[PDB]
This record gives sequence, structure tokens and C-alpha cells, in this order.
Amino acid sequence: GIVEQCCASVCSLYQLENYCN
Amino acid sequence: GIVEQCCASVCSLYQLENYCN
Amino acid sequence: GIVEQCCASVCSLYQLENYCN
Amino acid sequence: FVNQHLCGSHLVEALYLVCGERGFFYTPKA
Amino acid sequence: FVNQHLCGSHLVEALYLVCGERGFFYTPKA
Amino acid sequence: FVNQHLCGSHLVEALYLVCGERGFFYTPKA
Ligand SMILES: [Zn+2]
Repeated sequence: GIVEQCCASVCSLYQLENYCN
Repeated sequence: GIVEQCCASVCSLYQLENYCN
Repeated sequence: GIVEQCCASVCSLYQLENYCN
Repeated sequence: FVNQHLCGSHLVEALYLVCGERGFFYTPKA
Repeated sequence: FVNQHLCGSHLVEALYLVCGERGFFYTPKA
Repeated sequence: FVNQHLCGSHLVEALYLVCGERGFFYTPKA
């Protein structure tokens, strides 16, 4: 998931918007 | 000690209360 | 550089003053 | 924008910085 | 409450969050 | 003062704490 992907690999801020309400 | 145990293993917040004044 | 040296080894605050404006 | 490696309480800050007023959900796997 | 892995300046924040008005002592081994 | 290991967004805080009103430049290698 994001927590794992941002912490095992890299993620972008665009991917982070997906978890905003 | 706490610094080492919280950083080598895991500690709980209850254990942290021990070092408050 | 600083980012690399502070993160691969240790640096001191005196070394940090070098990058202030 | 740049690709970031984020782990910890450091990440949830980026969740706040990204989100803000929308609020977020923080869902780790355990 | 949950069991936390804490290392660094990140930890002393939890010392403040836990303690607060009591104040704390921060004693590393060196 | 003591010798610090600094990595990340954690470092730039020390850049602010060290510098402050002078401002700083943050130059990683990439
Ligand atoms: Zn960290």
C-alpha cells in the first residue's frame, strides 16, 4: 500500500492525493 | 536503557512515563 | 558534500554555519 | 514535484502537507 | 496504546507528548 | 556542541536552527 510503497520504494505527491478525503 | 530499547527494539508509552519528572 | 557527510558520517554545527547566507 | 522516500511520523506530515483541510486517512498494513 | 520503535529527535517528541508539563530527562548512553 | 548524524527533512531543521534569519541553501547531490 502507500505506507509500504513510500517506505520500501519511492512515491510521488500525486499518489498521496488519492488518500485525501 | 530507554533510548537504546526504543531504538534497538520497541517500547510502550507506559515505559516513557518512568522518565517524566 | 554536507548533505552526504552529515548522512554518511557525522558533521558539527560549525560546519553548518558555512552554508548560511 | 519530486519523488520522495517517506517512512514514519515523517510521512504523515507529508499527508498533512499534501491534504490539509481535506483531512486524510492513514492506513498502514499490520 | 501501541508499541513504538523510536529513534532520534523523533523520540524526544514522544517524551514531550508523553510528559509535557512534568518535563523529562533525556539520558542516552555514550 | 556535539557531533551529529543528520539525514533527511530532519537535517534542514538543523539548517534552520543553526542559520535562522540568515537563511540557508540546501544543496544535495543528485
Ligand atoms: Zn527519521
